[PDB]
Amino acid sequence: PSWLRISTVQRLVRQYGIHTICEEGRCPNRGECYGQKTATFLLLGPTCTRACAFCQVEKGHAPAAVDPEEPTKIAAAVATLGLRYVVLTSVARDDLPDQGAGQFVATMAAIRQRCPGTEIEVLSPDFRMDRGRLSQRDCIAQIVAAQPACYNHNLETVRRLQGPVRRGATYESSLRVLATVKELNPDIPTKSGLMLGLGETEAEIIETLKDLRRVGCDRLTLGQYLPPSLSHLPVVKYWTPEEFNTLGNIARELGFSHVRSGPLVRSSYHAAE
Ligand SMILES: CSC[C@H]1O[C@@H](n2cnc3c(N)ncnc32)[C@H](O)[C@@H]1O
Ligand code: SF4
Ligand code: SF4
Repeated sequence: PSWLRISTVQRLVRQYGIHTICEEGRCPNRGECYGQKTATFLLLGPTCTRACAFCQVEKGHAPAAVDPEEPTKIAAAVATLGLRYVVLTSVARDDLPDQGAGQFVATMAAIRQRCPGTEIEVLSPDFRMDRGRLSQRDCIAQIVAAQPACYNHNLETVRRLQGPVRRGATYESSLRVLATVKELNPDIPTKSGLMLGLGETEAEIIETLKDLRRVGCDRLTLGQYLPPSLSHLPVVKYWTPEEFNTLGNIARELGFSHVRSGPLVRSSYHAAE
């Protein structure tokens, strides 16, 4: 498809022994982003045990050990890069009693102590593997209590494609994450993104936007699914820039703000707005 086509961050992240979901998945947007003094740090990895077929994070049989210095190392990187807006995400940690929620909270505290004024957005997993543990709701509540600038949780695809696309997450559980944020503190903006091109139809995309608005999702991103080289999950369709633009407008008309819609968009792209 024709329309689909420096190292100072790269140096520091490599130097502090930390990880960005960014400089891992070779994100077409860095430098626009880097240029804007943002980046997305990946906590609790670098490997994930879940099986999402679209995701380029290295898979592993065992969870990586939790680094108690990861929060402070991220804060140091933020301070040294002079980042103004930071996104924190993580791999799913179904093995941990709090499913990793504490690591977000610690990292946010470390950043605020060292870099006052830097705004922090969270892209969380679903925390749904709750059985006999701290509840999904309380994992979310721990993070919401730290007052992120935005709480992002991606629905990724429409209802029909949840199984093959995100074997291990669900439509309802991910909707619930977004609903829960607004129940706990309606003043925290919420965000969700979808990847297009996996076989979903425009009718289904609209239904999914309506479902997001029903749980009060303030912000939307739409981008194109790009299959990882050895992924068994095929791309079905390349959505055109015009199609993304008309969907972007539809989203705005349904009440989303900070809408970002385009082939190379990801939920962290231009998050600072
Ligand atoms: C912003 S970094 C994480 C998000 O980027 C998006 N993303 C991950 N992998 C891909 C991919 N192969 N193609 C398009 N978007 C992706 C997914 O929505 C994910 O939650
Ligand atoms: S859980 Fe999040 S990090 Fe792990 S595979 Fe799925 S998308 Fe990647
Ligand atoms: S889009 Fe998100 S993930 Fe890609 S570069 Fe910008 S911050 Fe990193």
